[PDB]
Amino acid sequence: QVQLVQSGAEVKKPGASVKVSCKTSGYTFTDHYMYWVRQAPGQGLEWMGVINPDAGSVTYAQKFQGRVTMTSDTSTSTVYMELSSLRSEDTAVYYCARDLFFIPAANSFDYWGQGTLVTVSSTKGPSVFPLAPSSKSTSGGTAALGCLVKDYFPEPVTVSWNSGALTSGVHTFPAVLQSSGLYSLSSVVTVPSSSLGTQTYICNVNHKPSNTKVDKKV
Amino acid sequence: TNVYADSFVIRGNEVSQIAPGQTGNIADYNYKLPDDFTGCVIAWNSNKLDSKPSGNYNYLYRLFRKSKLKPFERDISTEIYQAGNKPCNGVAGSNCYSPLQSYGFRPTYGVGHQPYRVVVLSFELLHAPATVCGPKKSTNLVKNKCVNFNFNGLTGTGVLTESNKKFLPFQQFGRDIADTTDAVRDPQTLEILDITPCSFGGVSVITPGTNTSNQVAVLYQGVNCTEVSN
Amino acid sequence: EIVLTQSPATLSLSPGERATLSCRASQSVSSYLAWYQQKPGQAPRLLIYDATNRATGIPARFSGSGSGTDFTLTISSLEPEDFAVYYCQHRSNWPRMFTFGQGTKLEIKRTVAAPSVFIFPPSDEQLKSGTASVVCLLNNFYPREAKVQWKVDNALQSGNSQESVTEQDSKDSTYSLSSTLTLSKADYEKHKVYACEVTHQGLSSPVTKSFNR
Amino acid sequence: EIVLTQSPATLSLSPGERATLSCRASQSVSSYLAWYQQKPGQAPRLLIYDATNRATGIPARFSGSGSGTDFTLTISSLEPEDFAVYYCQHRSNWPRMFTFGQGTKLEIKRTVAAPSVFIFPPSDEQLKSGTASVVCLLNNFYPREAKVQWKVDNALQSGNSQESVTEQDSKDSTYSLSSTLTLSKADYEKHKVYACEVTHQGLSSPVTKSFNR
Amino acid sequence: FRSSVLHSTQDLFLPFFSNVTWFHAIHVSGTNGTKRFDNPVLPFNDGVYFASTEKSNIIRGWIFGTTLDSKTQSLLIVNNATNVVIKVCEFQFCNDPFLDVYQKNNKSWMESEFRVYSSANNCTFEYVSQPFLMDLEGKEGNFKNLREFVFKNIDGYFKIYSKHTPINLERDLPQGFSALEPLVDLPIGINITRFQTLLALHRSYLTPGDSSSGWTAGAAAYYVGYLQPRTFLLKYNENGTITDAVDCALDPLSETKCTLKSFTVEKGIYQTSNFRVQPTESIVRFPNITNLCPFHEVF
Repeated sequence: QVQLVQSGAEVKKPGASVKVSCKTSGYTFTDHYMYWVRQAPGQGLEWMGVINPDAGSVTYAQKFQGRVTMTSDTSTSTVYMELSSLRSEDTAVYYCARDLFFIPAANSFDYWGQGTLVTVSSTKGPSVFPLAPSSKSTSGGTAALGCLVKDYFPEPVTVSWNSGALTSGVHTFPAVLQSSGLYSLSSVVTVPSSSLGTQTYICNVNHKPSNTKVDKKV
Repeated sequence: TNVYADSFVIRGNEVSQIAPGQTGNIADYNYKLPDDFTGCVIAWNSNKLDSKPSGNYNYLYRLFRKSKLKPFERDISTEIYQAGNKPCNGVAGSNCYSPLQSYGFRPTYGVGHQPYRVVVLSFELLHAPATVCGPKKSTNLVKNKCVNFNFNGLTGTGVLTESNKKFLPFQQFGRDIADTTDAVRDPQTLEILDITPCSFGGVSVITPGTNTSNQVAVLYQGVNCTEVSN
Repeated sequence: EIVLTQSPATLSLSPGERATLSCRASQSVSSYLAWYQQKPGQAPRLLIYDATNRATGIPARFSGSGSGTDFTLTISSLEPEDFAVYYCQHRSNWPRMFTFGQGTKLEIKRTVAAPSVFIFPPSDEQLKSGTASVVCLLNNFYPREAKVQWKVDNALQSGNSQESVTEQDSKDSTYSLSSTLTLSKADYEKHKVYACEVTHQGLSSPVTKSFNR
Repeated sequence: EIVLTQSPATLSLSPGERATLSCRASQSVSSYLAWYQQKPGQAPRLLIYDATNRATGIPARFSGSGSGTDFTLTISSLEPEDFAVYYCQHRSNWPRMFTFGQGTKLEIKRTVAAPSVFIFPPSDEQLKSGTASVVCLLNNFYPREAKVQWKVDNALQSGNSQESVTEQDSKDSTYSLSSTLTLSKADYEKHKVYACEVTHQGLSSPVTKSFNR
Repeated sequence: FRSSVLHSTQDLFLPFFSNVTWFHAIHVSGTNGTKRFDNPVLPFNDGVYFASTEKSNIIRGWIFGTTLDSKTQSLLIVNNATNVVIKVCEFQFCNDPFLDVYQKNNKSWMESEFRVYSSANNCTFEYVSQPFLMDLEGKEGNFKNLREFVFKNIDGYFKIYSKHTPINLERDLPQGFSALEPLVDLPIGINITRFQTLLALHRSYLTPGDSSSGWTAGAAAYYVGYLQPRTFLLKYNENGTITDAVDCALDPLSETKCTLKSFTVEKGIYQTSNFRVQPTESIVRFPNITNLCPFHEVF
């Protein structure tokens, strides 16, 4: 089965170059063209661009027009993409898409990869802070308990309650980019007011890039 | 940047079937040209080379296919075609048909069944530099006339003529004791050509006096009466 | 380049009916058009290519048509796995300048529900560092259309509040919104009253929750 | 300059035995070395100069020796007035760049003593000023090696705790440690549980003292 | 092309009547006597004037380079029987002065026996030329060839010159003018500072040449001449070739021929240059010393 394997996460610094590969499989990498498209969080596909598996006959986009290079390699059947001088607006998820036609023609994109979260900012150690409601915040016989994590740029955290035992009513909000350049989100869970004080609720925060595990009790 | 040349021999009545936007029996289940084909349909008659007084078991048409073929698709498989509800895991039965058949091109057949060699020049129009060379083109050779010469970088003008001088086969240009190009070498024919300055001079108006008359005569100093009445 | 623009940009329908999303252009793209489908959490898939025929691995419910400068997708029956974002792309022959549009989100038409308004004071551990963040919770409501108002001592505040909206849940087709007003420790200790005003379509009157420090 | 580095940096012995503290270097300082002695509360005194002879006003118990790039002090018998910090200094001839090291503290070893864990809640008078200080007392224990953990509602605290360690007492040869958690007024009313975890070598299990507001 | 002109130019020419570093790296002895094979590493500056004399194969290789240990691009100009092996590939440079071995002229082995190949690495450019630079099969019988190679390095392209001239039986170095036309002008990017040569015996061994003009095993004629910037007045013949030249800086008569722009100077006095004495010493440590210290009464 034709499956395009790509890289995972990769961080860089403003004024550098990131090397992201996307290896092909299933089909012979000699007749099908490939395209490298960018998908921004909340936005859509922005730039086009094709790479020739046979020779270096490529065609970059009009927005970049020079600050991007797409090489070819027939040895391991793997493409490359090196964006130069990454700015604060290039942080997105890059994809590798194939085509239904052969070398001469090109209609659309059918076979896609998996994505590569390329972000440009310095990382920092996270910090967990609980969110407990006031005594007058009990409306409708229900209470919401949450935890506000901060000081973490990457967002791989899956905030589970009671080591995953509590899943009903759990809402994980997307991360919001603060003014300091660090993302932060909240994860609240709706529990009845009769369970307050009797059941222990602990929010589990795990950040793989920083290897930080903090168990915060509400 | 790179032109893909695809050659194939087809029947004599399907010369126009391989065209952008055409549903043919050999244009749908075979090499198909899409609606963006920016090449040509250059073809010729081959009733003398590919003709042979035999059964002609060398060419085929590849009609039996399960689905439509993509443009620029080359199917190398030789699996047995299955029409419907009749799987043939061994030999082809009554409902199963082989995807190949002899293309009999008899020499006695007229126009329509002759072997025609058709080659399409698929021009890949990817916006990319023209590999290694772009212009590099030469024209013909005009001599015995003051014209602008651009022989391998040398610019200027003059009357290009023929010189009886044998240059050594490593020297291209040619000068004199005045640092002036007086002889060049044709980069095409490898012959020795003499570049002479364009004919110029000075116009002198002979006037016998306006008080006497007004008829005047002009003198072109340094002209043989050939480069422009008595 | 041909600026592909989508007029509706929000197709809120019910599962089972038919959908018609339009993506018009300027140049003659009757034979130059592609349709994709990007689901949240994975890579976009090819829905309909060439705008005249059906793609591979696509069910019979997806039917595309159109010619000239006005195109639309004719879905037979909506399914829970069909709610995603669709795009449009033209294929120019000579100039390879393949552009896209903005995307149309396919929503689910549930019953009108009132947003559960909750307010949370800043925690002590956050005040230990000198920062204060008041969290206002908005869950179980329609797609995001209401705006959150922050009133501190009867004074409207703006620019220091951040909102986070989740995706549409597959269980009850509801949304979640959390407004976080980031303030300093001195500015928090200077003021006493902090209110969160919620004005939603499902609410007949603006619900304002406040607390005393 | 020659970075004078000391490997042990902590000479914990008993009064009466012999001591050997080393201070090595890189350049040939066999004849260029000085030894000092800094007592807490006064000025450092000259112990041994030139590293080959004895200084003036120095008892016979202090004996220095060494040559090449490895030097050490050979104390005959330790006395209660000898427990101090020693340093090393080389005397370069041409470049006047006299540097020093880090210092080695000489402490007494009495016995394995368990630290007395005590916790003090903030008084009501301090809460009126807007601040709250929770003091965790650690007295009668070995030289400072344990770290203090603050658990507020079973949540580990870090960065907001300050520790103060006294000098070695001349009466019982014990130390004292006080951890003061600086909090605010609103930071004490919301939270209820405040615990101080003490994990010391003399304790078989971490002793945690907590109180309810 | 110039015809019957007295042209003067400034370029890295070889000065007339100079000291050519001849290294007679011959290895031959009829009584099995111990002999040495010379192979000095000479510095390459402003060019070289490699001009050897062989019969079938004595010197085959003009490997240039600064430090041939691990940080120098190869410049092999080996011209064997198959083709030219000009290559600028960077690799582990060898220190062997001999290609394979001086003996073993049997044709049962490889045509060149590339034993200097230690390990190939990433290359930069290659040039395979069909016309070989050494064209001689020994069909004369007793006469050798006289080739000369002016290998100069410029900031742009690398120039190579060569010319074949009869070197029939003589007594001393051939005193005769010979113009050198360029053959290849391949680009170069490595700034070479030293030079090395290769010597080996080809597999095409002829009959035993007991005479002096026969077996040329112990007959190396490795010459080297350093170039320098100097003006040269060139006279072109009616066929476009150079018949003779002057040095313009060797003798006072040469400077008169150079200034008057003619190889024939008439009887008379001619002003050529201007004499000027250069300062020998240099006064420094400015005057007006300060006062003198009271060093007295102490001594």
